[PDB]
Amino acid sequence: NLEIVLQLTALLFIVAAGPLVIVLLSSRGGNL
Amino acid sequence: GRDQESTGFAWWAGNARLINLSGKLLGAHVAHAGLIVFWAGAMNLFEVAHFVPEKPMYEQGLILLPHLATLGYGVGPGGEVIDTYPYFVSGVLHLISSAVLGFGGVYHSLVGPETLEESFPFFGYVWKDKNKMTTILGIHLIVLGLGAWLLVWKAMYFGGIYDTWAPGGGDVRIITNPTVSPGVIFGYLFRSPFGGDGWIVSVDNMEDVIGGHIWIGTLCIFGGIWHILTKPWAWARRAFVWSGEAYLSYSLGAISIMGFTACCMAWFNTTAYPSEFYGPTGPEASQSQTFTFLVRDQRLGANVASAQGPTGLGKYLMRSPTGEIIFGGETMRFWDFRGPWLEPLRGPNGLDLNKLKNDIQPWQERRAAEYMTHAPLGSLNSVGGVATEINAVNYVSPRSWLATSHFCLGFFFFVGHLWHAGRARAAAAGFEKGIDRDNEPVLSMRPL
Amino acid sequence: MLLIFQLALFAFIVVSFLLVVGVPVVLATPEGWAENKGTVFSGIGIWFLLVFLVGILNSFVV
Amino acid sequence: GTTGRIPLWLVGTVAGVAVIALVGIFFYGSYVGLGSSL
Amino acid sequence: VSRSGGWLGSDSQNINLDKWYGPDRVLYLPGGLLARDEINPVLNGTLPGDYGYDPLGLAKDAETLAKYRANELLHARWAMLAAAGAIIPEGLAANGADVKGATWFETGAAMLNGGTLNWFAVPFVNFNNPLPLFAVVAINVALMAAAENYRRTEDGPAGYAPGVGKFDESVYSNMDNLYPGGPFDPLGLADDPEVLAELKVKEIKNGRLAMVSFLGFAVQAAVTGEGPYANWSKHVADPFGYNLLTILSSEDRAAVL
Amino acid sequence: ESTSLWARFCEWVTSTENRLYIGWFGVLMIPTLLTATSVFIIAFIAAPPVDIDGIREPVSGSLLYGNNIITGAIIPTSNAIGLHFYPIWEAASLDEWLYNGGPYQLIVCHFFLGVCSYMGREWELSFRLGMRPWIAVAYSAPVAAATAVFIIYPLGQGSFSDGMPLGISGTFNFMIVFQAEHNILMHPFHMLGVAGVFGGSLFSAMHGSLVTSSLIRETTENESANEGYKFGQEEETYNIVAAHGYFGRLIFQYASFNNSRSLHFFLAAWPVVGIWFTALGISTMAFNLNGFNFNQSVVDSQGRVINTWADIINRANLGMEVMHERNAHNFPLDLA
Amino acid sequence: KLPEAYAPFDPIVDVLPVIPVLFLLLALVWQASVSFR
Amino acid sequence: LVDDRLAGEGTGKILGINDPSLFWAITIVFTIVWGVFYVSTREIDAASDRENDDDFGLTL
Amino acid sequence: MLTLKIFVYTVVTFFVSLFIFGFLSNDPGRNPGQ
Ligand code: CLA
Ligand code: CLA
Ligand SMILES: CC1=C(/C=C/C(C)=C/C=C/C(C)=C/C=C/C=C(C)/C=C/C=C(C)/C=C/C2=C(C)CCCC2(C)C)C(C)(C)CCC1
Ligand SMILES: CC1=C(/C=C/C(C)=C/C=C/C(C)=C/C=C/C=C(C)/C=C/C=C(C)/C=C/C2=C(C)CCCC2(C)C)C(C)(C)CCC1
Ligand SMILES: CC1=C(/C=C/C(C)=C\C=C\C(C)=C\C=C/C=C(C)\C=C\C=C(C)\C=C\C2=C(C)CCCC2(C)C)C(C)(C)CCC1
Ligand SMILES: [Cl-]
Ligand SMILES: [Cl-]
Repeated sequence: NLEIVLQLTALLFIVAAGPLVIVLLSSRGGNL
Repeated sequence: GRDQESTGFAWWAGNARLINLSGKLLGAHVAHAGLIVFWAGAMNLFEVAHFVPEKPMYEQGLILLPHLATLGYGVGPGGEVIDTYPYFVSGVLHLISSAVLGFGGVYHSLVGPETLEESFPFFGYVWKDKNKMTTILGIHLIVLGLGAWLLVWKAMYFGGIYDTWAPGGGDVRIITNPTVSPGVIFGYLFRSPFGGDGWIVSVDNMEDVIGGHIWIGTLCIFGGIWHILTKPWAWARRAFVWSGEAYLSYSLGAISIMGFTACCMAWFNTTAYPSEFYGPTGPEASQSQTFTFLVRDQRLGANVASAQGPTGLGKYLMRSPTGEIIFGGETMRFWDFRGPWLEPLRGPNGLDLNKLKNDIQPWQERRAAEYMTHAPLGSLNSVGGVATEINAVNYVSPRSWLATSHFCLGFFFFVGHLWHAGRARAAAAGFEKGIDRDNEPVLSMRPL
Repeated sequence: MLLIFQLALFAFIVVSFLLVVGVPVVLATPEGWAENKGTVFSGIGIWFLLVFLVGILNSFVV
Repeated sequence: GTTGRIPLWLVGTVAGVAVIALVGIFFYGSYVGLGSSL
Repeated sequence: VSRSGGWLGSDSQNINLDKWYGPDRVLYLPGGLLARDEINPVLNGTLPGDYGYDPLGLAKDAETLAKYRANELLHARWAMLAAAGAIIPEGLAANGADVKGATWFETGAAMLNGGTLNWFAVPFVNFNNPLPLFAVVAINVALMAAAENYRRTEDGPAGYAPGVGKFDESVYSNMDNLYPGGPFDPLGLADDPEVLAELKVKEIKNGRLAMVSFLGFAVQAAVTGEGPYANWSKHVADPFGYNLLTILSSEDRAAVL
Repeated sequence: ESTSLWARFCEWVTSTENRLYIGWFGVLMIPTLLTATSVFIIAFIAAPPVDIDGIREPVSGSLLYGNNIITGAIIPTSNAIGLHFYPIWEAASLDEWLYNGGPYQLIVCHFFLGVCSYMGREWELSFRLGMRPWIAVAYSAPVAAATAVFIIYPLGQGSFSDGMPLGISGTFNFMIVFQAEHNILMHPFHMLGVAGVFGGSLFSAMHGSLVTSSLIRETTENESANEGYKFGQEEETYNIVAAHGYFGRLIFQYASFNNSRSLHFFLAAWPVVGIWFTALGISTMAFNLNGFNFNQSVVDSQGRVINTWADIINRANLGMEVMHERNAHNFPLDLA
Repeated sequence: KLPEAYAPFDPIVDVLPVIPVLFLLLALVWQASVSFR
Repeated sequence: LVDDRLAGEGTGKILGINDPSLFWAITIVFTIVWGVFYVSTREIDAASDRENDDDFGLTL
Repeated sequence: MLTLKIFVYTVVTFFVSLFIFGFLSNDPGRNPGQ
């Protein structure tokens, strides 16, 4: 099950990379 | 960005705020281009990773690898995949290229110039400038022509293109004599779209395929130079709406036609879409069933030519309404199907009876047997077979996915023409927001 | 070279993730494209160097 | 006490992700275990 | 009346020196990446091909820039002659011409052991050049040493050039160290000041292209061991099959499948 | 003012003073629809039986040949024809054209051009009257459905004989065979189509009942309430706030459209989007991408298959499959 | 499959193709952050 | 054979032109319609009140 | 049947030509707004 664990881990980053950008801009008062 | 307070467009029509922001509109189009290249790269690597050599391409749900195979990458004689490394570098090259394409999209969208008309007159444009619009049309017309010449260069100088009709079996072949005769080219273009004719979907040689792309490459280059050195004439100026949304609707109508044509190409054509990679077509599978039962019943002992069905028509062999000897049954409708495994048994008058009972090669039987079981029939959840079948086989033909999807895209982009072209005329005329309460046109008309 | 190649590919993935989040953040930030523009170019340059490094190392490992 | 409010868009985003995750699990379970034909 | 004119009909001469000279001169990075105030101040847009490109701060004053530009223009002009002269003879031999020592990095060995070279006046008859190696070394060194000393001392002997007819030592005076003109401009293409400024830009830009190209010719010779024409002909013949990556592989890559 | 023949002709064609607007799409719509109408009426009354399956077994579809209004139909073209173009001039005799199902192709081909031109004619009048141009977009939904069952489904299946017969009982045969071969009921797009028409029927009833419930008193009880409205009124004939108040209490305040413009867009979008997907559903099933197949999906611990309601549907689908086109199949698989 | 050198990175490839559909949702969450201005 | 027919079905003829007379039918009709249209363009444009210069046509 | 084919080709070309040159006759200018 190491394969699916790695797939979910990689999936966790990418589904968070997007919102990570928005929250950083929202917190830092960015031009978003 | 902007808001509805200063633009009048809500968030759900937000990209309409870019109509006159040429700089940001550039980044929008470059960013979507990065997405297209990203998907091509990501889906290519996804298919390469999930590729098992013990099955054919069409049994693994691959739609991009067949496109690479038809270009003659990593395929040996007979449609056998020998090496998937060329498929790998195709995915990597697109994936990396999407990054720089994505950066330019993000740069030209978020922090680049909003309008290019001031700082960069070469790239700046206003939709009303018909001359400038034609130059952009002319320029991008040349790169399309050059892209077409890449295909013929691949087919004539760089390895070649996979020919499913090649003598000695389907293989990668160098095209040395492309068919550039005007009669052949015009014959395909102005052919009927009905049965037997099939418009351009009936191109059945790689000589005609890359012969046509020579014409397309040349026409687009000359058309590019033409539309660069000339501005639209008076007849055109009084026939088209010269607005940014109007130009979009013209393209939407165009690629709607292209979407429908790709749907029919993937469904019927066996030259540009070899059955070795995309699987059998609808007509091919039905034609393969009667061929399979003709072969197996001969061994059991039966005169297939003299065998009658319940209806009195030939059980195995009958005549088309034009006289050609064809396979019997319901597949009488598919009598205009032509395939690499079936043409050797076909003479000038149709299927040759002597060759059908004396010279059926084992490879022809194996091809027809394989094509019958992989008929383009399946369910939404990818259950192979007719709707009245058990959950045993996990298979839907790539032709089914390609034809079904690009018809839905073709139809919706036709609604794009209807929507974006209707609005283009109304906005230019100036009543896209509603009827003037004090100046209603109908109120000034004679009653019916 | 297999371990060297995989380390370079992993480094390429990590720096790509930094650019995927870092670049839009500094671009949207008003001061970002004026001050952090220097460190963005370093990230782009390193990213391209790893592309070519992984590219040549692919020849000796595949 | 602690002054503050959770942003509404953040509530919608997290709830939206949870719903998408729940649907994905249902589609995952469609291919495994009971009801998978396997 | 003018000795200069356009190439595409009347009013087809449009020499824009603004793009290559002055504040709005093009730069090695676009507008959105590099601000014009970040350029080294010594690069003020008065020299041909001033793309404002000097990292490492090598040019720190006008004198240093002038000294290096004397080096750049000479390295550029020699590379232009070399780039053309390193690949043209090899292209002849590959197409069937009788050229001994086609590849540039093997011409020297051909003159060893008393062997000679064939000079091809390409449009016309070829030549079985009799000059032996000892003679070639002597004549080439003598002519080159004399020519370079005249450039170094900025003075030479009286002689004949078609543009100026017969000239004396006086013409060598008042000649630019880098753009002598005069006898060196027999066709008189430097008469128009606007044309001369534009053509100066084309000289270094073709020159800088040649310098990087010859660098590739050398690096490529070390790696692939073939002449530059052979590398080009086989990249064009099979691009994906013959490139840097394929050579570095140096093995029959097993099919992945 | 105009003196040129074409200038006067183009003014008449685009004239909004005609009782029925013609326009440029009408010079295509009128001849095609009249051609299809003429042959349809003549064929529905007096056409000879048609050999639809290509097995030399003609099927009677005309009133003068023993059918009533329900069972009468224009039989599709013969299976021997397939997708081949079969105009009347490609037949040796008009008797042969009738026998092979010629009239069906003539109707379908001219009718498809008629509805496409009818759609454009709807845009053209809106432009001539200075109104917003998206009634034609809403009309694209029924056009897509008509195009799917007359053109695209025959195209994918390989024969015009698989198109919908132009008749009432012929339509039912089309649906039943369609279920047996594609399991259309289990397809998510007929599901969206059903929600489109059930929802559209619900929304039509609700909007009609809510507006009727809110009519402002302007008449007596011995007169129709309709008399309270005068054609050309500048004021509203019903109280929108009152109707919103009723429906607000009926479920909850924010489940109701306070905006008439948003409400009417919703009334248009819901059925149009639903019919778009069910039209796509038939189009996708034309290329044999059938609906969900959950047969033998539930098996017990030891492997025994436990039937579900989907398996009972398969039993009904099995019965239709083995009975449609009884004499047409010589081989076990229905690949055509 | 991928080349043996790229085998450890296979799980990343298995999630890459779904990224483009995330951009549509990313635009939606971006508009929600700015209150659909 | 027993009967006569055009026998042009499924033969891939350009515009379906089995005989050259069909070419004259299409060409003559198109030329006539084009002929009456061509001699009326100026009158139609005159109604616009603008001259069909490089700035003529519906433009937003 | 050729006579029928030529008649139909004449008729179809006639109505299509009117459609084509109809929209080329400054169609966009035929609107009630200004
Ligand atoms: C292919 C899809 C696509 C693309 C390319 C664009 C592009 C654009 N949109 Mg748009 N939009 C889209 C879809 C898209 N949109 C959809 C589906 C909707 C409906 C919800 C909208 C609704 C919408 C509205 C309402 C508006 C826009 C606006 C804009 C423009 C400016 C946005 C901005 O500056 O705000 C800033 C955005 C951010 C700061 C957050 C995004 C940060 C980055 C870009 C995220 C991507 C990170 C990426 C992975 C990094 C890798 C790149 C590289 C390092 C490899 C821009 C050109 C605005 C406009 O019109 O300009 C006037 C605006 O008003 N859009
Ligand atoms: C259709 C795509 C397109 C178009 C029309 C433009 C247009 C423009 N760009 Mg832009 N850009 C793009 C894509 C595009 N760009 C991409 C993909 C990137 C990421 C690398 C950038 C990054 C970029 C930057 C950083 C800047 C511009 C700038 C500019 C403006 C002028 C200066 C310039 O040319 O700079 C860019 C010059 C280059 C990028 C040199 C590239 C070398 C050649 C042209 C590459 C061609 C390779 C080949 C044809 C590509 C094959 C096709 C591919 C899709 C497979 C100009 C209006 C400048 C600006 O906005 O001023 C404020 C600026 O600073 N661009
Ligand atoms: C290639 C690759 C890469 C890259 C990646 C990327 C590019 C990523 C991106 C990604 C993205 C781009 C992401 C994003 C996503 C999004 C999201 C996750 C969101 C969602 C949302 C939701 C779910 C919700 C919504 C809503 C709102 C809030 C409003 C209202 C309504 C609703 C609720 C619906 C990496 C680095 C890995 C490395 C390796 C390779
Ligand atoms: C403007 C804007 C928008 C959009 C944007 C976009 C669309 C972007 C794109 C972007 C992009 C388009 C990006 C891309 C990226 C990519 C990358 C970054 C790559 C990576 C790669 C890597 C990292 C590596 C990989 C590998 C190889 C090499 C081999 C195999 C293995 C592997 C896979 C590992 C939005 C909507 C938000 C809205 C707002 C505005
Ligand atoms: C590559 C290739 C080929 C082909 C080629 C070609 C040559 C194509 C072309 C095509 C062309 C060359 C053309 C087409 C099309 C066009 C179209 C489809 C359109 C038209 C449109 C429109 C839109 C019109 C309109 C109108 C006018 C007149 C103006 C205004 C008014 C109206 C709107 C009415 C072949 C087959 C061999 C196969 C293989 C590949
Ligand atoms: Cl039946
Ligand atoms: Cl059958």
